[PDB]
Amino acid sequence: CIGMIALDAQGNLSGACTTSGMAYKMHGRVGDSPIIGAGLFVDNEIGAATATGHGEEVIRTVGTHLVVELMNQGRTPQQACKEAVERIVKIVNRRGKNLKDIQVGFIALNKKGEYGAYCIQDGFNFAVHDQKGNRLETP
Amino acid sequence: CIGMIALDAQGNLSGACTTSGMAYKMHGRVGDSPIIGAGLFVDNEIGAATATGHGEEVIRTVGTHLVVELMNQGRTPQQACKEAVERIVKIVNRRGKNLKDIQVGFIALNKKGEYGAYCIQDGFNFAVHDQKGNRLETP
Amino acid sequence: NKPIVLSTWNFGLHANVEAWKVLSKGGKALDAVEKGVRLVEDDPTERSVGYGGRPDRDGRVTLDACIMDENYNIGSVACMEHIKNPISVARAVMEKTPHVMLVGDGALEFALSQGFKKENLLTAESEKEWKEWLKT
Amino acid sequence: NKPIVLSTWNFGLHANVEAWKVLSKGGKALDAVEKGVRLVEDDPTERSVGYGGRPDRDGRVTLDACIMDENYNIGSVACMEHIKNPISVARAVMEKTPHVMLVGDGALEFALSQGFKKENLLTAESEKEWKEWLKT
Repeated sequence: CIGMIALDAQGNLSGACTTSGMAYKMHGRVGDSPIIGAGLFVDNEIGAATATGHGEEVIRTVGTHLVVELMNQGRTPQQACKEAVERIVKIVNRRGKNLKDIQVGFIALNKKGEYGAYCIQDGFNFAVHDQKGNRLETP
Repeated sequence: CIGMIALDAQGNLSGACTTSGMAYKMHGRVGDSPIIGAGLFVDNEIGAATATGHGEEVIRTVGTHLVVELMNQGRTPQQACKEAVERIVKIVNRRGKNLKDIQVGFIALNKKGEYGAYCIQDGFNFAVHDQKGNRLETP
Repeated sequence: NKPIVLSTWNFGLHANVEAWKVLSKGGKALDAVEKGVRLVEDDPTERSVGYGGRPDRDGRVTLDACIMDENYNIGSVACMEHIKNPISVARAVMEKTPHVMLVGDGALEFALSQGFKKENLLTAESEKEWKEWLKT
Repeated sequence: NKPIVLSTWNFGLHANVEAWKVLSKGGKALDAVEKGVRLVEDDPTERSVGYGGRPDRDGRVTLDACIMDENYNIGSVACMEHIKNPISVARAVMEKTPHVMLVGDGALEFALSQGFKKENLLTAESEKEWKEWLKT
């Protein structure tokens, strides 16, 4: 899985997400990466987000559509990503599952070119490239 | 496509959605009916919704997850369905498309057993069955 | 106001009668919505769902379905051939696998492993109209 | 603050260099993100995307991808085999069909009709580890 979202010089957003999925998955298994609203969601009036993690868990929470509606509601890309993760933690616990077994992260971008990211578990990084160059950051 | 959502006597929600696709679709075409942000979304703390219409258009707008987040923001099932449709009308306009060529409808239910529905175009009905009886209503 | 069922279209009235047999007896909403939509999948005359569904371009009936319960458990199948009740195969994806969505051959392989029996879902009426469309 | 690209994980740094060749020249974000992720699909040592991707339990490499532009146009393929670049086939679903998502055989049929070439995406390394997992 790699997800990528960008704001161009005209100020338009777009995103792409592609994967070979979970290794040794059942035949015919599909994760979050080809699902609009789960692996990727872009609204040019608000912003965009891509997800990382257990495909199943991102589908179950329609993760990336949630992050963008949270930026629509007025959250910064950072705040939207954190609040979206915090909602998913509450759901993992309501399902009596152990958070150590679930990983979901989001990176997000709005129309001003502000960005942000957050995850359930530590250890994921994302790359940011603007006019300060290309850098690896940690959510 | 038939979508069905219910609140039981314990006060719990669930939903189901099933279809043969668009008649004479390309081999392998998938619409909104198997996609959890699009054809069906259920959150037991808030409510549930199922969609009707052109599969493509419900996927593009992650329709049913939008209706439920609108009830999470305090709209009645009716208001959430109408506001969700109104947002989709604005999007087919920005895509330079003719609304007469687009059909999308939602039916919704919240935790209190209140329900509602709305569509882009006339002509769709939905069936409601509670303790007062079964009935066909028009959004 | 509970229990309450809502479904889409005019055929949702008789699907609702079926769902209500579960709900009026204090049954689970999950069981009620599965039973409700299965009625329409079973009916060869309702040609937008299940058995009797109009095929794709090349003549195949491929079905899509998903189910979601009261605590974020989800199951889904898409473009599955030969199984009359995709909603039950989706319930089985939800309950019997660690996955949430199976498509194509892989969804049918799993259905057959769960004891669903392969059937011919193209009715004579649907082959006929398909061929009429191929002419047009 | 534009143009700006973000992608997931460490292999995202070098995918971003590729996306930036389009963006620094005033190119479309759609073209930039397609080019960015294609770099990783192309790379056999990138084991979780495209060509070096670890297979499913039956040793079949099946890829999933989707793309979305600035005006709600969307394209998607899932559980598609043998095509190295699923993001371009998803862009073609978006641009060349009335549909938005194609899966399985039907997604490969369409890719081949659009001139994409059939390829073996299972590297020797991935067959090896798969067989090691079958033992375990």
